[PDB]
Amino acid sequence: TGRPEWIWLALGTALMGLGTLYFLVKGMGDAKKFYAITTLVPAIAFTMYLSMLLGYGLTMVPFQNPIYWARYADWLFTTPLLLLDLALLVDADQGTILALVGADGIMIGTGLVGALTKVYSYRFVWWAISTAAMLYILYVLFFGEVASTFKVLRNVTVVLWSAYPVVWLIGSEGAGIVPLNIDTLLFMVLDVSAKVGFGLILLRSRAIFG
Amino acid sequence: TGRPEWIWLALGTALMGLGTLYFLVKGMGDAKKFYAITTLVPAIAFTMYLSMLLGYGLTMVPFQNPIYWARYADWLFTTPLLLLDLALLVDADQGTILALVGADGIMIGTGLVGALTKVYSYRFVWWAISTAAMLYILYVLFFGEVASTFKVLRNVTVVLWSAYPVVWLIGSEGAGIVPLNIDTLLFMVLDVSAKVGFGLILLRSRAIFG
Amino acid sequence: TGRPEWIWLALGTALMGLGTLYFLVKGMGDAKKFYAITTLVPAIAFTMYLSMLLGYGLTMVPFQNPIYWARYADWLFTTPLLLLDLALLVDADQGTILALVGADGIMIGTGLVGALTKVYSYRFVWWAISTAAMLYILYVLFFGEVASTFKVLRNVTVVLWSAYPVVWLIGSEGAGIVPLNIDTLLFMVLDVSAKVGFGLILLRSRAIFG
Ligand SMILES: *C/C=C(C)/C=C/C=C(C)/C=C/C1=C(C)CCCC1(C)C
Ligand SMILES: *C/C=C(C)/C=C/C=C(C)/C=C/C1=C(C)CCCC1(C)C
Ligand SMILES: *C/C=C(C)/C=C/C=C(C)/C=C/C1=C(C)CCCC1(C)C
Repeated sequence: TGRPEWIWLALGTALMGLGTLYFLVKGMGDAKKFYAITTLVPAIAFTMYLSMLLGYGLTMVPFQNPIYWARYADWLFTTPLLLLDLALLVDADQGTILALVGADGIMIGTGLVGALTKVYSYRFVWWAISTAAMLYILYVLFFGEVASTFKVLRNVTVVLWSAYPVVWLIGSEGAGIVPLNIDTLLFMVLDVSAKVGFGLILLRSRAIFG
Repeated sequence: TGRPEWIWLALGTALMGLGTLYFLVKGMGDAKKFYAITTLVPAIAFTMYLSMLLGYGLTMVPFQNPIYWARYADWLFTTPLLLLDLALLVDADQGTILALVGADGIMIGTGLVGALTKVYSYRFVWWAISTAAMLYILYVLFFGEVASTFKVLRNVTVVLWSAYPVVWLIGSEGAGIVPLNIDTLLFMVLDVSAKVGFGLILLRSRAIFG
Repeated sequence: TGRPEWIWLALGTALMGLGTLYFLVKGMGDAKKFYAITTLVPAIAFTMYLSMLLGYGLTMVPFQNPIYWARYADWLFTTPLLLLDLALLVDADQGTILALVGADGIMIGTGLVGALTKVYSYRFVWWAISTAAMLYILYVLFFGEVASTFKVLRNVTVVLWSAYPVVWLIGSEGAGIVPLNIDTLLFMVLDVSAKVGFGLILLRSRAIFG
């Protein structure tokens, strides 16, 4: 298309598409639970990447800046599902799952608001609050066979989720240090790893079984 | 009102209104669970039909085409609740419920996107993806007293849910073969049967009891 | 800011901010569950109050009337969480929780629609329907150590939730008897009490423990 970042968006679409199908066929045939959640994640990401590529999930924000809003719609559902996998994995109580999913909702809802805000400076305010929520989620993940995989995914989550605020911050969504074309690439590479990459470790693992 | 399809919208409102109340009084007095879910469904449909009739749930989409977006808001909640009844009925695991509700969310979210897309051809793309999700839900319903009712509702679901993609496809939302006035009528007749019609079979049945 | 009601919005922000933190530190360290839900509530309210104050959660509605839509986004999540605390407290079945949360969703969704409607008279129609849903929730709360606290919070809920329809009705959202500046103050005072005020009674109580 007429947009440089189309190929990354096309790439995200295919890669997320391929993973859903792969996860879909592997799942035939707790494990069920883990397959259910883990397949939904790239499946949802797949529709939002397609929406971004076709231009539906793109809007213009004055502060006129092109903002792909559709990833927040993605992240609103797929990140709590990712937390649930982890939660599942270690039999998290309902208190902690609730806490996590709530902070997650706050993390993404405020990121969206930051994304769509029309006063430049206020954007970072929302960035920080959202970061605070991320840091709480990461904190819960750390302080409160299976315990081996969990440590893996937890490390993966930490390294991958901590990259998003940075990319948004320096990217076209934030201070505009790095152009849209490049922050779209970074998000795609994070997203494929955080979801497809995350999925294979979990799903290729016997930790998911009773 | 100045719109031909007002009477179908008025009709949906009343019929969905009447059912909520009927379900509401019958429910006094697992069964509770089945009454809770089953009454919410026309209750929600009732507010969205009212919203369409008063014109709040109507918008214009260039590709300028009048689109009733409010039914997606309806379907986003009422179709997963319908799946839950079924799930309930056969003690579905949490894996399968999750799978179903996720594909359902994808089914409606993509339908909405198709509904609001401004490139004609892309609309059908979203139609197909949404159809794919429907076909997966229908597949789960089939392959994985009470077992008698369930077969009934399952047949009902299959016959009624399979009609929606067709009406959207040939209707004013899709190729525009059939005018808005008529696709509004078809959706109303499907909606009343899928919810009120569905509700009576389930609720007049002893399968709902322990 | 240039808006009279900024100070109430600033006040809501701080007070809701302070409560989240307070609840956050107290929670370290069923109880977990009660802390999880109860801290999320002002935490969410905190972001929406901030959004209103910075102007993101404010819009203009013709019928041109300034409408703070962001509180519905707040109430959509925080009021069902408040109901859940109560539900928790008395071991409500899943049927009743579902019923309550569904009517709650209807209560707020219709209030929002009323809030955004462009035909003056229709607004009250949506007001009434939303009120009907409130009255059903209040009805469930009444007709179907711990039983002592519960009665307290239930009384509190009843007195505080019943005030919202009145303020909306006479306020700038409704008939415009009382100016925006004043209905913003009333909502803030209700919100802080319904959430922070509600939280302390519950959280300072041993009813939350096994
Ligand atoms: C499947 C997609 C994933 C795992 C996305 C995760 C995204 C985040 C951890 C988001 C973080 C952000 C902040 C904490 C600050 C504001 C910018 C965000 C929303 C990118
Ligand atoms: C209470 C309302 C019900 C049962 C509605 C169900 C609607 C569907 C099964 C929707 C299907 C659609 C597709 C699968 C393709 C795109 C068009 C839709 C959204 C009508
Ligand atoms: C944390 C905020 C709370 C407890 C808000 C509760 C708000 C309501 C009980 C809302 C009620 C309303 C009606 C029943 C009629 C229409 C106007 C509303 C939405 C304010």
